[PDB]
Amino acid sequence: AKSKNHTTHNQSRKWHRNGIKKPRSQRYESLKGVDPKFLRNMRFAKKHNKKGLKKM
Amino acid sequence: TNTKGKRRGTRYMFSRPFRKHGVVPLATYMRIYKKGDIVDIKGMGTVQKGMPHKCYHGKTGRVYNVTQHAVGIVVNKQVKGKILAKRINVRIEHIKHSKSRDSFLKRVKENDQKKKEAKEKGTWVQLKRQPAPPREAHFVRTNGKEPELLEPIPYEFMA
Amino acid sequence: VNVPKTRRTFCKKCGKHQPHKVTQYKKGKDSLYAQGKRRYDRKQSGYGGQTKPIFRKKAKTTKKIVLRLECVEPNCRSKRMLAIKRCKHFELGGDKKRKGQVIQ
Amino acid sequence: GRRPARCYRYCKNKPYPKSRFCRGVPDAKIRIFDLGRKKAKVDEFPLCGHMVSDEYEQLSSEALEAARICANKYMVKSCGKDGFHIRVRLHPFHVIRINKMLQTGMRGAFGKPQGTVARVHIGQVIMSIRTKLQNKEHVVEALRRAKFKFPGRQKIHISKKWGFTKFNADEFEDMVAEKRLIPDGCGVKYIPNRGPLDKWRALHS
RNA sequence: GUCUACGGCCAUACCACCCUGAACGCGCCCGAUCUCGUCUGAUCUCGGAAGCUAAGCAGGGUCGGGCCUGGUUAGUACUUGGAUGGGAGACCGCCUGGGAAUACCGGGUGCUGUAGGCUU
RNA sequence: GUCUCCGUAGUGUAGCGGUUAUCACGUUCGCCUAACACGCGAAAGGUCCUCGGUUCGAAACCGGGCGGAAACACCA
RNA sequence: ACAGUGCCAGGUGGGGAGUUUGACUGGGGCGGUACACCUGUCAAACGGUAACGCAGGUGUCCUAAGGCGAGCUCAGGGAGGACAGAAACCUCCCGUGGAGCAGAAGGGCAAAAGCUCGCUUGAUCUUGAUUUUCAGUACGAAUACAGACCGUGAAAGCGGGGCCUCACGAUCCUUCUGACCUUUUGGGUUUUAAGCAGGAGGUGUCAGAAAAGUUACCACAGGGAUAACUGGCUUGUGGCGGCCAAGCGUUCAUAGCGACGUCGCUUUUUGAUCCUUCGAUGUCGGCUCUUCCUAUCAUUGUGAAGCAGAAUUCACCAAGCG
RNA sequence: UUAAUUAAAACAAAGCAUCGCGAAGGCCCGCGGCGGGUGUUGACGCGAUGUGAUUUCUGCCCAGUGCUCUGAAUGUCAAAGUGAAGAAAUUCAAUGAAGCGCGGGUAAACGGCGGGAGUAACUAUGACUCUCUUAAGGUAGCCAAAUGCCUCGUCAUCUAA
RNA sequence: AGUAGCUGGUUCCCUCCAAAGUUUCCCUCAGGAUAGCUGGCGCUCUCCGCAGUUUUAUCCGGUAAAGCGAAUGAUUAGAGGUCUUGGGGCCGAAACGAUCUCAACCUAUUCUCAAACUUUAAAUGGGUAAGAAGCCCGGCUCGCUGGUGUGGAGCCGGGCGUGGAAUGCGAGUGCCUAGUGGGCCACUUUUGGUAAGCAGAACUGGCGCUGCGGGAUGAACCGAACGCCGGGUUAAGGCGCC
Ligand SMILES: [Mg+2]
Ligand SMILES: [Mg+2]
Ligand SMILES: [Mg+2]
Ligand SMILES: [Mg+2]
Ligand SMILES: [Mg+2]
Ligand SMILES: [Mg+2]
Ligand SMILES: [Mg+2]
Ligand SMILES: [Mg+2]
Ligand SMILES: [Mg+2]
Ligand SMILES: [Mg+2]
Ligand SMILES: [Mg+2]
Ligand SMILES: [Mg+2]
Ligand SMILES: [Mg+2]
Ligand SMILES: [Mg+2]
Ligand SMILES: [Mg+2]
Ligand SMILES: [Mg+2]
Ligand SMILES: [Mg+2]
Ligand SMILES: [Mg+2]
Ligand SMILES: [Mg+2]
Ligand SMILES: [Mg+2]
Ligand SMILES: [Mg+2]
Ligand SMILES: [Mg+2]
Ligand SMILES: [Mg+2]
Ligand SMILES: [Mg+2]
Ligand SMILES: [Mg+2]
Ligand SMILES: [Mg+2]
Ligand SMILES: [Mg+2]
Ligand SMILES: [Mg+2]
Ligand SMILES: [Mg+2]
Ligand SMILES: [Mg+2]
Ligand SMILES: [Mg+2]
Ligand SMILES: [Mg+2]
Ligand SMILES: [Mg+2]
Ligand SMILES: [Mg+2]
Ligand SMILES: [Mg+2]
Ligand SMILES: [Mg+2]
Ligand SMILES: [Mg+2]
Ligand SMILES: [Mg+2]
Ligand SMILES: [Mg+2]
Ligand SMILES: [Mg+2]
Ligand SMILES: [Mg+2]
Ligand SMILES: [Mg+2]
Ligand SMILES: [Mg+2]
Ligand SMILES: [Mg+2]
Ligand SMILES: [Mg+2]
Ligand SMILES: [Mg+2]
Ligand SMILES: [Zn+2]
Repeated sequence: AKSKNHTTHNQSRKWHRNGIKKPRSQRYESLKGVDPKFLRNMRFAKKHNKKGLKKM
Repeated sequence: TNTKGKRRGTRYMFSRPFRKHGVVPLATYMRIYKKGDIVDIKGMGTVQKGMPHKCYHGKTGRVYNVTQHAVGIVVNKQVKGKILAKRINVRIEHIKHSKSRDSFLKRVKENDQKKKEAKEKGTWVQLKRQPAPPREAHFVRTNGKEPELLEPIPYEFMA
Repeated sequence: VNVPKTRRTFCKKCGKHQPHKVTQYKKGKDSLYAQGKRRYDRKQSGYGGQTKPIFRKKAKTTKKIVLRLECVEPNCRSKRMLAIKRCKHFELGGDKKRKGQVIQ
Repeated sequence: GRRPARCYRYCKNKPYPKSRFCRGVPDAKIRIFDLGRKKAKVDEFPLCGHMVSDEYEQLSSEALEAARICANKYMVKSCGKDGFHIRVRLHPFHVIRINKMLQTGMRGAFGKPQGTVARVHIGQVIMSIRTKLQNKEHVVEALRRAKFKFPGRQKIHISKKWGFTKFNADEFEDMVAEKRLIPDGCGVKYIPNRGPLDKWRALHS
């Protein structure tokens, strides 16, 4: 026999039982997906930071 | 059912405004976008490269990556009962600096100035905003003029 | 679809762009001693009838054309397979198009 | 031949014109919208009555054709074949479909064009008659008789505009004298205090 | 007052017609040896400096079209939320808030950045 | 009603995207015969059903109409 | 020395064996494909959103219709010029795109994304990230980069296919390409074979079984999720009845009728739907028997006629009796 | 003849007509053999079909599907065998049983057996003609037949109907 | 003891929490897997964070309405021009000569329209921001960028608490997990259909799972949600008699 096809009825009621939570936020966000050429230099910058340790 | 086409339903969304077609003004390419910038995404049909998907049209996100032509934007997207932080690569024709924070950055400097100034005068000045309060008592002068009497007008069939 | 019989493209052995001869790729004839064909022969022997599916419901009407490229560099002569999209008609080095000509 | 007009009385569907998507629509019953002395100048017929719809409904092109005949015949009998000008003010653009049964049933039920109707709003004029002032009673009777060809409720209203123009009759005469209005056949053109001053020279010479 | 080069916004800058343009500019303009390109030195490229604001260009004008911006349209049309409101219905009124668009009427007609000129 | 298919000189009919629109009968002219018929030599004649479209070019290819002809319409 | 027999091999083989004989679906079948995709609309101004909803397209096409650069400007119109005419080619003028951009549509595009030339193969090699569908899986398609090699241009740059939104395919197997590659079992050489990475051969029921019927001789498990009676909602169709009044009726709209229109009622027609019943409500018609309705054919009492009489027609109270 | 819903028009039948076979055979059984049935048989026989007494007749079609007949003349064609290459596995080649293809026969084998237009001195028909057309284009008969939808066909008879 | 995605059954009490009929994939449509919805076990903190809400800023949109003397498409009526074309005429020796006359054309008007039209353009709505993960200073690293000690990013040290709108509220996080995956109804919006107690969607709320007062009666209407009681008062509804 034929049956119902589609509905979103009752769906926003379900979504809100445990809340529509926003994504979690951390002060440090991962560098995944940033420009590879830019990231290569940022690692070189971090690597030699200890050179200027005495001046600081 | 509907199709899963990428640009379905964008007949008006991506079209150019009335009598605003043709060349893209070059100040669109001179804007400087840094990491951490808030930008409003607005797809533009004139440029078909780096187009944001329709769901990201009219949303505002944060820039996390800058390439030669595009930026990476972390923009929230609600899918059923969850909100995902989505990372999209959009060409800089389809974004614009958001003014949503400028009112805030204006207030901080005004706040930081007033906070500093009031401190060296030994006074307290309000820094937090407030909702508009109820109007306070005042006098309304008649000026020796009786208020104009108003009456409802008779019905008229102006058919 | 009409493809030239030569193209200067990247050669992986040389590591640089080189002229290549272009031909069509043809499936080779099956070996009787490929493990899959050997296993098939053993499973098909004796009784039981057919032991593997035989595909009937063909739907595609064309194939993807695979170009066989060969580096003309005498010392390299490397080869590579390059597939292009589906087409009902394919030829190599056919007559090039002309514009503003009378169509007799 | 057609279903009774109760089956299509109400504006239940979005407007469905005869277009490149709706093809095969039969011609409407009403093809003439103006009869009588159409050529009378603006000044010969100052009086104008209306038949105004009091309902939001669909009027079939057959009812518009019938009413036009009913209203026109009376005017010819009581005012002469040249004492009036009638204008039907509704055009049957909305197409009505039929799902013709004898059997699939409701499978593939989208119907074929059956006819055309005019969608009329509350307070919208259905048809208008302009004539001389002394024929006021003959206009009202002509429109009263034409109310019986329509479903729903209509109101006969004698307009305060001059003829078929948009300008009030109590000031139309002055506006023509001052040359703010220029007779242009059945109607009048409005002359603003704008544009090239050579137009003003032409009118005033 | 203003122009030239390069611009930003992209008609308040456009379109049509008319008037006026000092100086410097920008031009029209005069040639084809060279560079360069054409059926054609018209265009493009190159070498110039007799003439002219005729034109482009700039400024101004038009009860000008457009465009920009107000008024009216109008607290109208539409609309969020409410009722055991009306009405056979179609639909409508009221309560609580938001609130348009023509026609019609008025006003305006580029601003401005960098650099370099002219203008006692 | 669903499905399939067809419209070309007066008649019946071919047309393998560029034809001087095929074939036969028919019609007109001239010979032959005293005359008809048969026979021989010539000629004319297609709204390629209609509208629209792609195509360098549509009778043909693709959609919509206008006529027409087949095949189905079963279990109660 | 063949018949024949034993064992292999090819053919034949519904005589016999086993098995299959899609799905959606206003019942099923027939018909379609709403089964994998794409455009506009529905869709209620974020996105999403259904029906065998509406209007359409898809399984291709392209050595250029890809890439770069330059130069040009299109549809249409006006006015002129031998043959030349509605339409050939030449010239000037207007021209915001009314053209073209392979195709469906929508968007986009004017010293260009179109047209014409010159040179070319960024439609090449390579690792990750991201987007779309989404479960935030796969595929497909697409977006930013990064590393090589290149093309083009004076250069800035642009280009890793087609201006954008579609144009497509797992595992197993086979086939090709790649390495001074690994393994090929006690060691060594060599053929072979298997591995590793990337293409192709295909599943269109398109996340991908290998598949014809008939049963009225039929079977089982179920189904009122689902058809064939009644009943229920609805009333298009059927039936019956009004309203307006152009006409008919010699005359005269309405004695009696009545077009074009329009408003209803009924459930004694047929439909539409699938709510009840498939651990069964006995399926047509007649016969017989009772009862009820009135939308009245007759009869009682009446009103009106184009009611002289007779006959007839229209209407009223009216279902007692036929 | 369907025991227990069908007694019949169904089945059988004589008659008729086909088909195989001369015994190392036809047809059939059987896991098996110097096996078995027909067969204690021999073509006036046995085996396999169709039709269905008598009477009269049994038309055309071999294109289709079957069946059947001819075959080195001869395309495809397995194993084995032969030849060559190689270290061998292996690869290649030549050769070519039946069967299929190729060609005949056959319908009392399964089956099949058209369409359009014009035309006779009133009208109607249209013997006649032109044309497209298949392997034949339904012949002798017979019919609203147990076979005709339209259909309760049309005419006549049978009835008051 | 064949298999059964199918029918039937499935045994004590109280207490606490409490669904789904929806997404995607499946020879998937009476069934599964999958996400969602539930329960249980906790644990990490607390006595800043968050929110089915508004406020203030800031973006997004093309529906309702409107418009068509604005583009596309459809559509009615006249009016003025008219040789730039035609039909009727009409005087001729006849031509663009004359004469009219009706159409096509052009110019200003005019009636009426659009789900697959649009210059305009709401309400309701969708993002974002409203601080210490901030702000402001000084320095250091870089193979990235580069006229420039330029830019950009990172890192180190230092100073600033009026914790920078309202209101409310303790939060975060992890494992394991059942049933469900036939729904149906109403206000409003809405597709097909003559319509249907018909079929199909959006939003919210219901019934399903739920009693109770009222609507005589009734899954869904109106009021209101439930431990066992006494008193008071009410809602929606009522007050001739029952
Ligand atoms: Mg379901
Ligand atoms: Mg074997
Ligand atoms: Mg509707
Ligand atoms: Mg001067
Ligand atoms: Mg010159
Ligand atoms: Mg001048
Ligand atoms: Mg103006
Ligand atoms: Mg200026
Ligand atoms: Mg067999
Ligand atoms: Mg079998
Ligand atoms: Mg099925
Ligand atoms: Mg919405
Ligand atoms: Mg260019
Ligand atoms: Mg690169
Ligand atoms: Mg291109
Ligand atoms: Mg497998
Ligand atoms: Mg060994
Ligand atoms: Mg049977
Ligand atoms: Mg049967
Ligand atoms: Mg029934
Ligand atoms: Mg009826
Ligand atoms: Mg009369
Ligand atoms: Mg049911
Ligand atoms: Mg139902
Ligand atoms: Mg029972
Ligand atoms: Mg009973
Ligand atoms: Mg009665
Ligand atoms: Mg018996
Ligand atoms: Mg018996
Ligand atoms: Mg026989
Ligand atoms: Mg034969
Ligand atoms: Mg026969
Ligand atoms: Mg016969
Ligand atoms: Mg058992
Ligand atoms: Mg099942
Ligand atoms: Mg499958
Ligand atoms: Mg069940
Ligand atoms: Mg929309
Ligand atoms: Mg509207
Ligand atoms: Mg429903
Ligand atoms: Mg339940
Ligand atoms: Mg609950
Ligand atoms: Mg309850
Ligand atoms: Mg009640
Ligand atoms: Mg109490
Ligand atoms: Mg009571
Ligand atoms: Zn090489």
